[PDB]
Amino acid sequence: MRKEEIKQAALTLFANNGFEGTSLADIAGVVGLKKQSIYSHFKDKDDLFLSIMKDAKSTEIDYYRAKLRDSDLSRPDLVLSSLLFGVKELYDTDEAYQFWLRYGFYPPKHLYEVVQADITENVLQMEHEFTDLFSNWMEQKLIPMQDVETMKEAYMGILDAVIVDIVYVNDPERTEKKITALWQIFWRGITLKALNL
Amino acid sequence: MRKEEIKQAALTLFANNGFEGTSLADIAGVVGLKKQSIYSHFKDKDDLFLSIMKDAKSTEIDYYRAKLRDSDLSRPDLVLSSLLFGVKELYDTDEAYQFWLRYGFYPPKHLYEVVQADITENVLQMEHEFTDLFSNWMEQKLIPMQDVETMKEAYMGILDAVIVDIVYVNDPERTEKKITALWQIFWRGITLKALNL
Repeated sequence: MRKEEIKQAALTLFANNGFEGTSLADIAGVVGLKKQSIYSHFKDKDDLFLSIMKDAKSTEIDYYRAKLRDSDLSRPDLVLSSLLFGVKELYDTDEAYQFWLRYGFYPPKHLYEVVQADITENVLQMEHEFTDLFSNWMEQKLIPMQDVETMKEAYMGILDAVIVDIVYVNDPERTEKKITALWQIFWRGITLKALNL
Repeated sequence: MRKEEIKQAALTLFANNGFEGTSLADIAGVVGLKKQSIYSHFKDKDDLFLSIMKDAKSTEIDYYRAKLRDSDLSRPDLVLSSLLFGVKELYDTDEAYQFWLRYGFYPPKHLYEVVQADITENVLQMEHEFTDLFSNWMEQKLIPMQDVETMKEAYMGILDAVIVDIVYVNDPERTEKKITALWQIFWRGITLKALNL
């Protein structure tokens, strides 16, 4: 559809040229239209940007949910390490996720509150998913009993460190080393064991 | 002096209003001057911005060095936790550090390379400081002998997670909780009684 062609053209231009650098005339020209036709489908440039942000929001949370629900939940070490490396692979391959992570670090100022609500909605969903999963793993005696909130806060903090690296550092070697080190120390801290035996 | 009065006024305005939001006429008006006086001391607005950035670079590395050299080095847990909580306290109380952290996440595009060089220089200095300090603590038997690069990567990663929280979350209770959780799991992972023997 034309609406989705407009969103795809805007996504590319926004992700590569920034918000202020991207005009509706630019977007319309990519799809072969005039500016007036974009208003047939979106209220203004803010609405177009926020419509793409809403799609990208779903991209992120659907990915986390697949990683935390569709994997082998008897292996917490694989589940949680796979999600850390996974966000790196999703950033490499999904243009909407790139858009999401990059604009999370610098949203248009007049849209900050709406973008913040999108991010917050996903963080709360992640917090609930981690809290329930970590509790189940402790009851199953797969990891030592310990404060669930601490484990969730530390894991989401390590996710933040990985996300900063992927967005600001263009070096897959430096990123792989950083994720591996964070994972190794985190998992030692959670399991209070140096290796499973 | 007038030059340091101009830099102080520009520091505040840049840190609170952004690069484009801040004009030389704005800066001059704060100090009771006209624009011509700013060019008596700076080549242009970029030069003024980068001069503040160079001062802020020194603010950061001097603080890290004080926390890692002037504390009780027989207590690694106090030294490293004090630096994690400390960056938060420095951001709350030092305008140059606020400027440094905020513009690190979004530098003026045409000044990206020079700002990146400032940040990179400090990161390399921190890497060397941690590598030497961590090795010394292991030789002194204050923490278990283990891979130093892993410990350095993990600690600098948790510093990154804390800095994201400090800049993007304006809730001191949430930030305190995040730092505490990251520190507790990191320290458990580093100090594992299973690492020994």
